[PDB]
Amino acid sequence: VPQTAAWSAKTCSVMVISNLLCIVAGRYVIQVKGSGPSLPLTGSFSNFGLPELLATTSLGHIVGSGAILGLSYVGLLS
Amino acid sequence: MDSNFLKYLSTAPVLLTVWLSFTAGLVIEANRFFPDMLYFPM
Amino acid sequence: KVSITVDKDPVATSFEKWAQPGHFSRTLAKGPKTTTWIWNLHADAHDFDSHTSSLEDISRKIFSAHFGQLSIIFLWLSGMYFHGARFSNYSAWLSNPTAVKPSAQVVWPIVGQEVLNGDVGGGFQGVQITSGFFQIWRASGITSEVELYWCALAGLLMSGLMIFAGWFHYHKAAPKLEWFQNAESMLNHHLSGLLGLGCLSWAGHQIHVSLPINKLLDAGVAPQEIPLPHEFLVNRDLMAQLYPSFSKGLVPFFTLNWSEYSDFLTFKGGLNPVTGGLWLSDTAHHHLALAVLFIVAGHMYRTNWGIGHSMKEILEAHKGPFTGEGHKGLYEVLITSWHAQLSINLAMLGSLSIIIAHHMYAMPPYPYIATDYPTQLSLFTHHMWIGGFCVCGAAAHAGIFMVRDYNPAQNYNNLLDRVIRHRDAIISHLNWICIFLGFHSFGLYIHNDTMRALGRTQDMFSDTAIQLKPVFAQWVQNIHTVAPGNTTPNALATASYAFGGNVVSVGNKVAMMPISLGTADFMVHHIHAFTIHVTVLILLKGVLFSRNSRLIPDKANLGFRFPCDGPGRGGTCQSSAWDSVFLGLFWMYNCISVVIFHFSWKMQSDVWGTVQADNTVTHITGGNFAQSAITINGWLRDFLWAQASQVIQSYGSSLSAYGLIFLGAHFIWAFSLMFLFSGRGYWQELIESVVWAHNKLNFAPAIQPRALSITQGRAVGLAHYLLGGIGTTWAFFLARIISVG
Amino acid sequence: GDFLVHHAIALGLHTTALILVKGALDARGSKLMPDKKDFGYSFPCDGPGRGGTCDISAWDAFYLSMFWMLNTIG
Amino acid sequence: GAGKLQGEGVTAIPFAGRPKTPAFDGTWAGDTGFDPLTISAWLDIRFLREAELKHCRVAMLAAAGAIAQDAFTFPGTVETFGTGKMTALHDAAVKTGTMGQMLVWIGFAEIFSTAAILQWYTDGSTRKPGDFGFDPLGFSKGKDAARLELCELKNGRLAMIAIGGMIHHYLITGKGPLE
Amino acid sequence: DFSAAVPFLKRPSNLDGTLAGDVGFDPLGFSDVFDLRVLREAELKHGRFAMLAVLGFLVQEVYTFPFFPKMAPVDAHDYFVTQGGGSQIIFWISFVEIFGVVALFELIQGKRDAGDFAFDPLGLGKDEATLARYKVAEIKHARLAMIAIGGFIHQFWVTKQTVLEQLG
Ligand code: CLA
Ligand code: CLA
Ligand SMILES: CC1=C(C#C/C(C)=C/C=C/C(C)=C/C=C/C=C(C)/C=C/C=C(C)/C=C/C2=C(C)CCCC2(C)C)C(C)(C)C[C@H](O)C1
Ligand SMILES: CC1=C(C#C/C(C)=C/C=C/C(C)=C/C=C/C=C(C)/C=C/C=C(C)/C=C/C2=C(C)CCCC2(C)C)C(C)(C)C[C@H](O)C1
Ligand SMILES: CC1=C(C/C=C(\C)CCC[C@H](C)CCC[C@H](C)CCCC(C)C)C(=O)c2ccccc2C1=O
Ligand code: SF4
Repeated sequence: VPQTAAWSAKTCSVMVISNLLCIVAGRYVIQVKGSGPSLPLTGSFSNFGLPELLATTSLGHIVGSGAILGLSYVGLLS
Repeated sequence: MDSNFLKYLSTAPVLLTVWLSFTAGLVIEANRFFPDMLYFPM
Repeated sequence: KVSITVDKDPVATSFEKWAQPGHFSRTLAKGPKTTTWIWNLHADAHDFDSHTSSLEDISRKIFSAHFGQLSIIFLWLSGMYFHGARFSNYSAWLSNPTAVKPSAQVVWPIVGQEVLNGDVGGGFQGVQITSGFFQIWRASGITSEVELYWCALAGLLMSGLMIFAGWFHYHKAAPKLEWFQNAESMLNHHLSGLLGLGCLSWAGHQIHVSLPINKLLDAGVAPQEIPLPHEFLVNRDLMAQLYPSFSKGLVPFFTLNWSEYSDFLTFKGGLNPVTGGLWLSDTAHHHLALAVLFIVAGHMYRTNWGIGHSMKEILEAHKGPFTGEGHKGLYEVLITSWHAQLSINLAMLGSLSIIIAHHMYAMPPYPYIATDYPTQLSLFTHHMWIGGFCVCGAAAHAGIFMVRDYNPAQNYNNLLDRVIRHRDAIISHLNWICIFLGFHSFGLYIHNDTMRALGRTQDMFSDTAIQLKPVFAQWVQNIHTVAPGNTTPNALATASYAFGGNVVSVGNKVAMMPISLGTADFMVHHIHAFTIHVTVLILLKGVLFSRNSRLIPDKANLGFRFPCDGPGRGGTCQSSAWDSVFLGLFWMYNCISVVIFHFSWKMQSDVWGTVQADNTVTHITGGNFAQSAITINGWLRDFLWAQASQVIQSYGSSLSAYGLIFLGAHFIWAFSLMFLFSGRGYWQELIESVVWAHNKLNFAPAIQPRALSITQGRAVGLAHYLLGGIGTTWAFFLARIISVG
Repeated sequence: GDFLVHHAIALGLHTTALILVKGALDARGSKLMPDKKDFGYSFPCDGPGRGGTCDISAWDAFYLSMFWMLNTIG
Repeated sequence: GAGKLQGEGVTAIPFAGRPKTPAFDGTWAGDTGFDPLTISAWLDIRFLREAELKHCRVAMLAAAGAIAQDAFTFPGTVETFGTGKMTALHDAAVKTGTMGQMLVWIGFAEIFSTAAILQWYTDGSTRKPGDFGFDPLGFSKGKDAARLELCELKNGRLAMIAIGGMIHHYLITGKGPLE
Repeated sequence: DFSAAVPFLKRPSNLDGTLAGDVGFDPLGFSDVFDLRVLREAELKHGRFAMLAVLGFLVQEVYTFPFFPKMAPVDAHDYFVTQGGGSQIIFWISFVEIFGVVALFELIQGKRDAGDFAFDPLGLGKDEATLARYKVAEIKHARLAMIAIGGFIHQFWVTKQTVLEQLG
């Protein structure tokens, strides 16, 4: 059976980085934006909407779970 | 009762099903109370 | 915008139209001048597309019809559960599943039919059932008739809810066409909600109810002594005895420490040594993973919030140099035609049924289903038939779309147009391949029959002679046998023991053992290929030539279902897509009959049997398939003549019903040939003579009697042919397998 | 058993005779195709008009009796 | 209900500014211009305020109940349930069946709450969010109505965080709210 | 339009207050999809059965006929099922309900008032004022008895004690 390590600073860091990476990528890759306001941010993050934030965080959680499990499998995280 | 519902009940398939179910019940009960009648008793 | 919009009170609930048959149709509302009107009423009852031109009306009718179908299915399920609760031997079967035959039907003692209440076991005599409901309930963790009564109550309540929903959504709040044409939202909700939450709820039920109850049952605890599911739910210590990881809680889940759940979420593989079915602890993990997959898949399409795909964009973007415009127009076709959707969905559902039959036999999923040979055979053949029928219906509704809802203006140089523009190449090549397969699959059997009849047994295509070894299938079997530990490292056993491995035996009887492929298997597989290809030829040829051909340039005007176009051009009989479906249904019957015969003989000769104390297994037929299944005489004698003894010697037993149905199915099959070999003129003239007889007595119906239409005669012939053939096989299979298991 | 098979034979003879006699007597004309003698003995049909006229020939009656004759001799 | 405290003028996050959603017209009470995530642009303000007032009421009642259970225990409970405080008391009352009866009756009330919420969309009810007509003694009947509305929302917001703190303090120290 | 009974719930459209005991209570909207007259007939049949059931429970607890074995009201059900008296009561209730079907059809046709079977043997409802007061009283007592009979039966099942015995 693979190894799944207990919660730790490493797991939290992996999850946070996956979420941030997916947020930035969602900035680059999400073609259509919904119709509403935007979360209070300026510059590149000037049309970041709540649905886009939620979608990017969902994908970030998927990616973080996958990376955590895979790195525990190969033994690197654990 | 609605006359339209009564006409529907008077439609051919409903009447055929009800009449043949009644006939089947008649034969089944006749055979249930007087079974194995291969002949008229004389 | 994906939004809800309905019309309130579009149709008033009243019996006025119940007394006006044919109201839905303009030609039929007038009245029955002839008896053809009666048949037309039923042939056009559910052809909503021919009642009105309103897509909104058609969609509302379809929605409500679906609700009615769901209510009927729920009533069916409630009836099965109630019969299991009241008229069954389920408790005795739980006590001793390997000795008492499952039964949930009892007959009344009227004309001596009480003989059909055979000695199934457990102090109970009824009709042995082959549907697998007992094993379904055992896997679900049901251990009482009270729970089955509650299941029946739930089914009845859901049937009532569904019928009410149908009435409400036709007569009170009917959604609009904009509501119906939400493919993205509907697929999102189906995938995520319906499928994902369904398998998630089932995984929860298995983790909290099925797993511990079945653990104790396999441990040998009495069904009465096993605690109740709510006891398991609220006593985390009791559950933590059977599965020690529940003392850990959900913290591992939310911290991604999922290995803590390996005790009840595992990838063991193989079969449970006690029950002979799949590990319910594997099924729980299977359904949880499927839930995750479906909930993720259901977040792909755009509904209201910008994130997502548009299938129109995807399809229009997928085009290449060999396909011109590619998938352009398909999104519109599929959100404007119910027949195209029905064809796709029927094809997929039938293929799924076939896949399900294969897997459910090789990987018995329920406890004690594998050694219940009648259940296995019955389920396999049943789902094979459902798959074949669904595929033929897919062809029929593809043809209906091509005739009715196909518009060349909207389909220019797209994939559909290009297919129609080279249909001749497709059909000619499929014709050639069908002929080649027919030769090199059946002429091999003929060669063997002639060589065995001439005494040249060394010139045959047999394992003891010229060999045709399915090296590719054997190679795949070897891969799957060696995968555990190598290409599926964290799986303890192979997915199925059919690929190879050790015999699984339950109750001194084989549950699943390796299935070995030789020359006979090569031959039968290539015959399966031949039959599938010929059926495809018939159906695809009809669909492609539905609208026009070199023979009839204007056929869409004649319609999807027309008798002919006259005796001219040499004769234009059966030139419609409907007649293509008719012939393809004949050929589907051929294909599935061969498939189920192959299954029956192969499984009775090389898988199923009783294992002796020597560890050696003696099969029901004992290896006759390897050396007999290579000749048509072998099939006629060693399979049909040999195995028909059980059904022809069933009089005086509880299988006497199977014998009688054998004979009656023969009767109906022969009776079909009267409609299939005949024409309408003869019967119309005979009716003329009979009507003269009636008129001679100063009476005759106001509805003038007419012979069946040409299409209706073909339909009646086909229906009786299929009923007779399938019923003959039904009685034969059930009698044989219930006698020898 | 001989009684029952004899009455089966009676059914077979009578039905074969039915098909053949109907073909012979309706060969010249029926209410569906009242000008059959013009078309002859073994024409294919008269088309899908009038409800459909498949097997409306006396040859078809022969073709249909031959099934029944084979049944009865069987 | 002062436009200076709760109103179109207030801004909780100056670097962002007051949102442009229907919730921040200045008519809805307890408005401090606070919605960084812009949830009120995607969910009905009626639904959100109903949920907020339900949370306010439940958490506020729960906090008062925790303080009461620490100060004074009703006769006949300190023995029947045991001597477990707070969430241990919840477990003991679940075993007693007290919590089960509470849940059944609270669900009976929440069924009618569900009907009230649904009637906003089904039959276009004009019911104010969180308004049930419970003003028996009669306080909303005067000029203090808006003030009372603000006090309700503010005290509920205080109570939610206070009860979170109380429960977590109990989970760590094992002590009740009064420590 | 909010309901008089429930201030925060909108008054059901079909419930206009004309019928007795109508306080605007229909949160689940059965009146919206089903005929209010049929529902009222069901309500009064249920309530009449329940009121007579409550009185029967009490009178059976205190008194039982000399020719019938003495037993708690709930057990008398299973006793009479085998004895055959329950069959007779069921058959005669069914006999009256056959005419109840005709009454229901007439009610749908609008020729009758729900629950109005013209049964005033002692002439106690001759004057209107008293008739309306009596109708409100009947619906109120019907609902209360519907609650109370369930209370009685369930309390017996729990305590295995008749209600009169339990109250002390
Ligand atoms: C750096 C990060 C990281 C690391 C180290 C890993 C490492 C690993 N992941 Mg991965 N993973 C990551 C990120 C990472 N992952 C992320 C971000 C995600 C989210 C998307 C995933 C999601 C993910 C899943 C869902 C799974 C893994 C699995 C695994 C482990 C086994 C995979 C394997 O060898 O399968 C090799 C397998 C094959 C070569 C056979 C594949 C064939 C499958 C069964 C069918 C596909 C056929 C398809 C339908 C048709 C073909 C295409 C057709 C068009 C021709 C491996 C240790 C697997 C695991 O844990 O297994 C125990 C697993 O199931 N990962
Ligand atoms: C999801 C399933 C599905 C749905 C929704 C539809 C829907 C439709 N089909 Mg069908 N169809 C299906 C599956 C489906 N089909 C399958 C699987 C096939 C392949 C066999 C077909 C083949 C097919 C053809 C070839 C045609 C249709 C047509 C139609 C339309 C009208 C049908 C009608 O009026 O029936 C009303 C119902 C009947 C006439 C009853 C038929 C039942 C027969 C008589 C056999 C019943 C036997 C039964 C099982 C009992 C046997 C036991 C015995 C002892 C009594 C309608 C849109 C017609 C159409 O669109 O024409 C323009 C049409 O020509 N369908
Ligand atoms: C009964 C029971 C149990 C239980 C339980 C219970 C009752 C658990 C209750 C838990 C609760 C009420 C938690 C609340 C947490 C509040 C937080 C973290 C607030 C954060 C606010 C922030 C960050 C504000 C930020 C900002 C904002 C927005 C505004 C102002 C600025 C600033 C403050 C900076 C268990 C679980 C023990 C189990 C037992 O078997 C049964
Ligand atoms: C099984 C069986 C039998 C039987 C039987 C029989 C006859 C069983 C009968 C069961 C009955 C009548 C149950 C009634 C339950 C009523 C409830 C829960 C009312 C709740 C009302 C509420 C919450 C009102 C709330 C009220 C509302 C809404 C509005 C006003 C305010 C408020 C107070 C809040 C036997 C005896 C023959 C034995 C045999 O072996 C078979
Ligand atoms: C026998 C036969 C007839 C004559 C058969 C007719 C007219 C059928 C009429 C049968 C009656 C009216 C059906 C009712 C009686 C049945 C015993 C009940 C079963 C049928 C229902 C289930 C629908 C044709 O008209 C015909 C037309 C075209 C091709 C082949 C044939 C054909 O073979
Ligand atoms: S009528 Fe009968 S025979 Fe003549 S063409 Fe049409 S089908 Fe062929």
